[PDB]
Amino acid sequence: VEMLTSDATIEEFPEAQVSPFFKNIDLQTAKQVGGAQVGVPILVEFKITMTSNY
Amino acid sequence: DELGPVNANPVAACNEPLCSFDLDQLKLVAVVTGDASPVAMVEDPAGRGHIVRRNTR
Amino acid sequence: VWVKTFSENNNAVSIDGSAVSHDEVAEFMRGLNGVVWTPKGMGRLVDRRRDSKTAR
Repeated sequence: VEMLTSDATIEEFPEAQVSPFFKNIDLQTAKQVGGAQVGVPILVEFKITMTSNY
Repeated sequence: DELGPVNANPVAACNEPLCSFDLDQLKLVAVVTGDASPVAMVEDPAGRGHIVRRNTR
Repeated sequence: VWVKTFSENNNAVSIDGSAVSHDEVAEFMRGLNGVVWTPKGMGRLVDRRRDSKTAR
């Protein structure tokens, strides 16, 4: 869904953390898609890339 | 929890292969003969080579 | 219930752990040492950690 920013290769420094098993790189993008008279989503489409642990 | 145990068990063996394919599909490539007894060489419909000899299947 | 991983090389140990708070990790870190580290060398084990290729 080329709503999305691209990429999947970088070098990461931690700001905050909650899962000791997950290193999320960043919320790569997010756009609230409203829809039209034919129907809704209204939600916030988004994209994330994350290197796990192991 | 199953990927983080990064585990692979590679393929290199026989699949037990030719006993899963029909005999008229197999093609004789070559034959070797010497002191180690005569051995035939045969080709799969999947294009693998095999080596088989008297008493084998 | 503790600390997680231990891995040595007969000169240094690179451990991996978990503690109760800013206190027991402070007790543990005090029980050892405290150092101003300077010129670090990058080695192929670091990237094997970035690769996930050495399980940690």
